[PDB]
Amino acid sequence: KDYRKKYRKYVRSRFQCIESLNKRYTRLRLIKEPIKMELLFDPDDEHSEPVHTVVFQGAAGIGKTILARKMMLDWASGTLYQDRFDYLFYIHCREVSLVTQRSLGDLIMSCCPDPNPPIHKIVRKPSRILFLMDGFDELQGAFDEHIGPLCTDWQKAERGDILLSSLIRKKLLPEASLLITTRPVALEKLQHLLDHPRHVEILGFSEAKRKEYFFKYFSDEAQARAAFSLIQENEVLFTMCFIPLVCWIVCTGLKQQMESGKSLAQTSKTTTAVYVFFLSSLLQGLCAHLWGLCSLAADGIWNQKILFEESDLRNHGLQKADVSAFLRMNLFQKEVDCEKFYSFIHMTFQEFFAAMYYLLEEPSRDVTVLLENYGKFEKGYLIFVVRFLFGLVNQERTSYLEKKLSCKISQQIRLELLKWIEVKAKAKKLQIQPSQLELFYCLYEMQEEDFVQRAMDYFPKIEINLSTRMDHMVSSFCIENCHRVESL
Ligand SMILES: CCN1CCC[C@@H](Nc2ccc(-c3c(C)cc(C(F)(F)F)cc3O)nn2)C1
Ligand SMILES: Nc1ncnc2c1ncn2[C@@H]1O[C@H](COP(=O)(O)OP(=O)(O)O)[C@@H](O)[C@H]1O
Repeated sequence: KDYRKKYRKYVRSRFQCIESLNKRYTRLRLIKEPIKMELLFDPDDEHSEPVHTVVFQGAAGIGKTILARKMMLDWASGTLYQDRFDYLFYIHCREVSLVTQRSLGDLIMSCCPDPNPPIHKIVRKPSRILFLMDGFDELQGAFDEHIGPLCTDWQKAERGDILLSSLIRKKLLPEASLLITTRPVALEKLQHLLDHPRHVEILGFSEAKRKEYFFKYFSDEAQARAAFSLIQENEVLFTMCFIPLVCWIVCTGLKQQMESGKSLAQTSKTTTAVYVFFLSSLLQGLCAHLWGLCSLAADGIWNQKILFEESDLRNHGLQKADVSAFLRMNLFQKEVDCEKFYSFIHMTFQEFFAAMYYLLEEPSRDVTVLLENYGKFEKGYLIFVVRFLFGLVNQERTSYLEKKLSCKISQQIRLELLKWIEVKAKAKKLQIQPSQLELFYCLYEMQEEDFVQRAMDYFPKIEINLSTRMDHMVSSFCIENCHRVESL
C-alpha cells in the first residue's frame, strides 16, 4: 500500500536511461498479429477475460530493451497502467541464471530497493503484478521444454529454468500479467510455454521516426539535416535505419566524421560494412587488444556469458586502462544494476567479435563445430556470428581493421561456408535453422558475385516470405545473381 510509493520512486530513478530516456526515446512502430500501449491487456471485442500474456517480438537492435525500460518509467510516473498494475517487476533475462535455485519471492525481492520488502503484502493481489521479462532469447544456457515438475508455490526455491517455465506457463501466480520481449528466433521455444498469448511485433522506426531520431541525436539543425540527407541518398543506410540500433551506430560514426575535416560520406552496403565503418571510427587500445576482444566475445558466446566481471576481462588480456578506454569509445558498457559487470554495447557487437575470432591472424576456431551449433538456443542461435563471417570472409573488401585478419584461414572458411549453403538449400526438410530468406541475408553480407552466384545455384526454387523493405533489398540482390548456366 504505502510501499507502492517507495517502489515507484525507486523505479523512476533506475529507469531514466542515463547511458535522458524521454529526450531521445523515439516512437516504435508496434503492430498486433497498430497498438495503443495502455490497451495491450484489454480483451478484444470478442472476449471478456483480460489478457495475461503479451509477447513482443523484434529483430536485434529493434529496441526491445528501450521499450521495456520506457514502460517501467511510464508506469512509475503514473502515465501507464496506473489503475491496472500495483507493481511492475523488471526481469532482465541476461542476468537470470537457469541453474541457480531461487523462489518467485526471491526473484521479486531482487527487483526491490530495500533488503526487506513486504513480499507477502506484494503477492496479496497477483493480478495487480506485471512481470516484464526483457530478452527471453538472452537466457544464458539451454532452455529445456521437458523440465519439471512445474511449481505452484511462490515461496518454493526452484532451479531458474523450472522457475521461469512455471511463471511463463502461468502455474506460479496464474492471474499475474506477463510481458515477454524476444527475438523471433526464440519464438519456437517460447510458443510451447505460452498460455493464450497476445502477439505484438516491434517494427522499429518509421521513415518519419527515422528523421526524428536524426534530429534528436544532433542538437545542431545543420548537422542533423546533413546526416539525414546522407541516409536519404544511400539506399542501404536508408533501408537499414528502420532498426534503431543502426540509427545509433550510423549517427555515432557520422558525429566522429564531423569532428574531423572529412566531407560527410558513408559508402556502406552491408551490415559488416556498417560495423567495420563504426569500429574504424574508434581507431584514433582497439588494434592492440583485438585478439583479447575476440577471445572474450567467442568465450562469451560459446560458454554463454553476456555479462563479464573485472576478473574475466583481465583473464582475456584487457587491463584497467583498456576497459576504461573501451567504455569511453562506447564499445563496452557497465551493467547488472549497480554491480561491477561489463558487456558489449549490443549482443550484435559480441557476435561481430566472435565472428572475427575465427578469422584472426595467429575457444575452438573450428568453423565446422560452430556451424553444427547454428540455430540452437543453447548457443544464442549464432545468427550474426555466421552473418558477419560471410561479410568478413570477403577478400575483395578490406580496411585497416580487416588487414589484421588471416586471408589464409578466410579462404578455408569461405569454402566451408559454401558447403554449408549447399547442404542447407538442398535439404529443405529441416525445421528451421537458416531459412531461405536468412541464407539471403548471409549471401548479401558476402556480396562477392563468384560466391553468391555459385551458392544461388544450390537453391532449387525460390521459396521466401518477405515482410520488410530489408527482406526485399537482400532477396532482390540474391535473385539478381541467380542466373542459370544455360540461361539466355
Ligand atoms: C531469424 C533470422 N532471420 C530470418 C530471415 C529474416 C531476418 N530478418 C532480419 C531483420 C533485421 C535484421 C538486422 C539487420 C539486417 C542488421 C542489424 C544491425 F545492423 F543492428 F546489426 C540488426 C538486425 O536485427 N536481421 N534480420 C531474420
Ligand atoms: N525507441 C528508441 N529510441 C531511441 N533509441 C532507441 C530506441 N530503441 C532502440 N534504440 C537504440 O537502439 C539501441 C539498442 O536497442 P535495444 O533496445 O537494446 O534493442 P534489442 O533489445 O531489441 O536488441 C539502444 O542503445 C538505442 O540507442
